[PDB]
Amino acid sequence: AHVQKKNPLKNKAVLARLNPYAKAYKANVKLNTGKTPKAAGEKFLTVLHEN
Amino acid sequence: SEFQKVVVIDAKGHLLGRLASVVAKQLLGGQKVVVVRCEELNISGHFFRNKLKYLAYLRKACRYNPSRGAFHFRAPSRIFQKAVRGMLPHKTARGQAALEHLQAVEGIPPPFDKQKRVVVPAALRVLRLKPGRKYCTVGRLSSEVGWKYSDIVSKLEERRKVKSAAFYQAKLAKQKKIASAKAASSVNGKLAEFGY
Amino acid sequence: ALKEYQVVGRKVPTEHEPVPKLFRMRLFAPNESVAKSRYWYFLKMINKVKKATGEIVAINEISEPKPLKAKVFGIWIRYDSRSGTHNMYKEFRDTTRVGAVEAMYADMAARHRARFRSIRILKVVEVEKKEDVRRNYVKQLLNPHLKFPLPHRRTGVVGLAGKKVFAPHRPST
Amino acid sequence: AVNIIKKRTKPFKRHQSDRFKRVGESWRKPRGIDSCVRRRFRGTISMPKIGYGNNKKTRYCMPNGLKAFLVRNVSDVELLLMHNKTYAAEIAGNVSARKRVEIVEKARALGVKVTNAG
Amino acid sequence: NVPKKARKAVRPTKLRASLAPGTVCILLAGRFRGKRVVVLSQLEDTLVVTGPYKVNGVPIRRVNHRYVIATSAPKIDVSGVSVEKFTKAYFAKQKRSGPVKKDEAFFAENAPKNALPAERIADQKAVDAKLLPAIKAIPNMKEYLAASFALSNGDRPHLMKF
Amino acid sequence: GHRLYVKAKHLSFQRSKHVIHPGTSLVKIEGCDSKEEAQFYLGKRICFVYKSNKPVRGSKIRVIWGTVSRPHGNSGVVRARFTHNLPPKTFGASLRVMLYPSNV
Amino acid sequence: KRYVEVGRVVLVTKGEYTGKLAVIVDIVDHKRALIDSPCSEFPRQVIRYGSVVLTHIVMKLPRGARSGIVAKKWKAQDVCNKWASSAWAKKLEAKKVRSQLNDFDRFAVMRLKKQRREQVNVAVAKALKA
RNA sequence: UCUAGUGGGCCAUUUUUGGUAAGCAGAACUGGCGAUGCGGGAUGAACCGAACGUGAGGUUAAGGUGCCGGAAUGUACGCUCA
RNA sequence: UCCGCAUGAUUUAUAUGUAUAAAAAUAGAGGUAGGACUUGUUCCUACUCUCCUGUAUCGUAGAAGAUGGGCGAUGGUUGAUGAAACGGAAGUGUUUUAUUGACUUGUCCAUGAAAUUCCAUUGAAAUCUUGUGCGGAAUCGAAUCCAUUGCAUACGACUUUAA
Ligand SMILES: [Mg+2]
Ligand SMILES: [Mg+2]
Repeated sequence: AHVQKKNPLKNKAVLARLNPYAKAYKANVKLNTGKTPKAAGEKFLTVLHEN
Repeated sequence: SEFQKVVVIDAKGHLLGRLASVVAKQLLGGQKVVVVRCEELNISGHFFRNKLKYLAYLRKACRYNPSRGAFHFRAPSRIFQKAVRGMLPHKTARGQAALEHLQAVEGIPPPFDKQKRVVVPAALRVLRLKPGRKYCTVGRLSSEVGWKYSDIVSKLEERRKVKSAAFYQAKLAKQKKIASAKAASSVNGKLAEFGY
Repeated sequence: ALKEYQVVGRKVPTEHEPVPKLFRMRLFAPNESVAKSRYWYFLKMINKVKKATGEIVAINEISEPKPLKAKVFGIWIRYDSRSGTHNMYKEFRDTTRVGAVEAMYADMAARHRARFRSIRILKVVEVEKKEDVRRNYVKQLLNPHLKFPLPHRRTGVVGLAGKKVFAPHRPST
Repeated sequence: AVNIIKKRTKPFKRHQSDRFKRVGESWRKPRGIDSCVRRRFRGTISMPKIGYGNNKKTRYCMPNGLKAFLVRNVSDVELLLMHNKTYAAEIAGNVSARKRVEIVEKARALGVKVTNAG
Repeated sequence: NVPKKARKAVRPTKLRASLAPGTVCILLAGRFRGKRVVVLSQLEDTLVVTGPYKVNGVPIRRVNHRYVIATSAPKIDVSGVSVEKFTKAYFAKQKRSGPVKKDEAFFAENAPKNALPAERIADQKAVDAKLLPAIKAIPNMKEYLAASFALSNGDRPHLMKF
Repeated sequence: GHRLYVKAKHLSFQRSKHVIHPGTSLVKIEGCDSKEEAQFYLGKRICFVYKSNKPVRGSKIRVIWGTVSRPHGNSGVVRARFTHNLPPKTFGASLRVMLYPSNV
Repeated sequence: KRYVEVGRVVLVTKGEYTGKLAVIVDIVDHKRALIDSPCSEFPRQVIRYGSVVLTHIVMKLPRGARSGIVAKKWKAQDVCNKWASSAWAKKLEAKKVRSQLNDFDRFAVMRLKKQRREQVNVAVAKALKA
């Protein structure tokens, strides 16, 4: 048993043997679908630019 | 990208050691090198300092038998050859064979004055020395440490330059007639669209 | 590559003072780790606080508001020489405060053999008026009709034919 | 008997046996207090060690994959009846020319390879 | 002792896009090295090329996809060519394992039409006749296919556009 | 009949200051002056062609073949492995780099 | 003849903008200058003098002029056409065309050069006949 | 449980005492050499790096990359003429 | 010993187009018939050709390059000789002329190359000595030993003489 280690990060079949969730894993979800406000603030910017 | 069998280098205006290191590497890669006009080589630094360096070299002699001692060659092409030899593993067969593929001469003797002569930009004085930095010419250094042939080389070089000017003038005229018969050709239009 | 950070930290609250004061510095460091280390270095010589008894509450990289506008930067520094300590003022023309600061460090290395550890930057200010410029070599760059030839470089031959050992002709300026 | 690799084919000659005829070539471990060979200075000769041991599968095998079994008579050759693909017969030097012929014949009958035929 | 069965399925080769049928290719190795030929079809590992025989003397033959340079010259229409006949079996030598006697005196018989069978000089003419009209359409193409490729002084293949 | 290979020079074995590794040769390819341009020649067949004194199959031409393995340094030199390690007397001798395993 | 000044047009030689026209809009110091170009993919930037070469075109541009003003005055003058109608730019354009010739094109140039040679040698001899 | 060798040490960092000083003598701490090859410091017991079965490939340390010599006659800003 | 009819072998061959001769400055005339006249520290004439070094220029298509033609100039390459001229720094090379060969892809057709049916290679030619049939006769040497000398000398060596 186990004559040769296979990197799951390269061998996709081995990555399926471990981690059954990989098939359904969804990367790159878009969450900036809204108006995207700006959160800087008046106090923050006057502190930022001192000196 | 220079893989040619033999290259002829016009040593005029080159810095001794920088030209020596380039030539030595080329020899070790299997290139035959001719260096002409070794009397016109330059060494950075003022004349007196470079003269003192040769005089200190001239002191080094075998105490018990100077005929064994370091052999101090005075001619400009021998000064260059010493610089190249010092940058080769000359006590090995590989270094000796490299050194034998170099031919350094004063002036431009007759085999080479009808051949193309190139330069080495990595070793050119005008590119490498800051303007206003004092420098000396090897021919002058050689003449004050015993080299005898500054005058005959100079006279032969003026004679060679007269002939070369005549050769150049004849070649200028021939190329002009070819260029006139070239710009008047109807095939120039289709060559333009190709960048020619 | 230096960057500018604002660092805000404080003494950790204790029973004696439960509202310690917040102190801010602008610091030029290659990364945030060095910026925080420099913060504690400068705070230790003013306040009875260490890293063990203090905390960093904020760190923000400050980018240059007008990186396309040529400015004059006056920098006050304090530095240690082999024999003593001095304060000196230098002026640099740049488009970023980081660029001026990097120019200053190189300048102190070249002219005084001053290493990074021996220099404290007291202040970096963008000088606005022409007469406030204290170095003539800098205010001559503020002339509208400023002209000079290209500085002496070692010429330029593309990238490839500059790798060629042999050239058919001598160069021409 | 498949893919026979030798880790080394040079024999490990004794230090300085090239310089003194009284010093035989057969390997001896240098034990000198200053020995450059024992200390393994660069450019000195190598010393035998267990790391040079060959693959247990192919150890002792001749290039053809067989192992040379010494035989002194016909009955020694008969020992290699079932072991035809693992052992070759090497006829002993002190076996007579008559007996050698009978051995070569018996090996040929059994299909046993003979290393020193002729 | 029996071996295990390897887990190595045979999947088709994916040739690079530059080797589409109708591409002009430069041959890099073999007796026809330096010759510009015309790609007829993609076999599994090789390209069935002709580089028409009447133009440069290269007949219908295979060439490994690694041993050609695919030129970006204008494509030669090979649409009207029956390339479904040039199989592996078409180009394969007759099995000479066993009953043979390798020696001299067989070069005389194995060379001329005494060796070249019929229907091979015939389909060679057939594909040629379907390619000359397309070759003649493009100016300089026939001269280009006839000329041999060579490297001249100053040529740097890693920089040249082919 | 004309040239279908790039000129090259056998410069040295792979080495440190005092230790040589003759299994790998350093090869300078004409016209190849950076590690980025060296990527084109990786995998290319390279040959050392020389003349001996005894003919083999009627010919006195002998060849030792190899393959370009990886770039070497910054200036377009490459590492090459030959089927038989090249002899050291060929330092500075000519080599031929072919186009044979082509991807263009 | 050629000097670093505001309005001086430069040709970038090193970096990702190699071979592009630009104008000095502000002189930061004796090593660097802020440059600009109407071209969309060329951004206003600070560049070292060693990265560019000076052309002979000098524009009437005010110091520190922004991107919109530079673009307008660039088109008001003939700068794009002024550079292009020059032996320098024509030689670079010919080099750029020559870089992109495929094998078929190199064969075409060789054939055309052969034809030119025959005419050139004939025309030379006939001139000599007088 | 039985028994061997050993009972001349030496070098460095750091803390020291004696001495005019010492490639000196005596102590403290740790790492070493002795018993340690290898890459580096041109050279070298102890310094830097790293401690070693026989090999293939990859990548590094300390240290380098004009030529000798594997590796940029690399980039940026200055200083310096002896 | 020279040519020769022609047999083998080597290398130019470290070849693989391994083609390319101004000189000098670099805040400069780089010069390009360099133009423009009067041959001069002067031209506003030629002024953006300069700065991309050669990524250039010259050559480069044909069984390692075959066999036949219609057009087009009247040229180009090479080879053998002619009489030469110029070459002494190491000239051994450069240029031109009269006869005579070979080729010419400047442009357009015809025949042909295959099975060496997927890479593991070198292609011819001349150049110089050597084995040999010799026609043609041979234009032709010297040094050393043994001797001799005393300008020389331990021995060699040296200076002499010599048939
Ligand atoms: Mg053994
Ligand atoms: Mg190197």
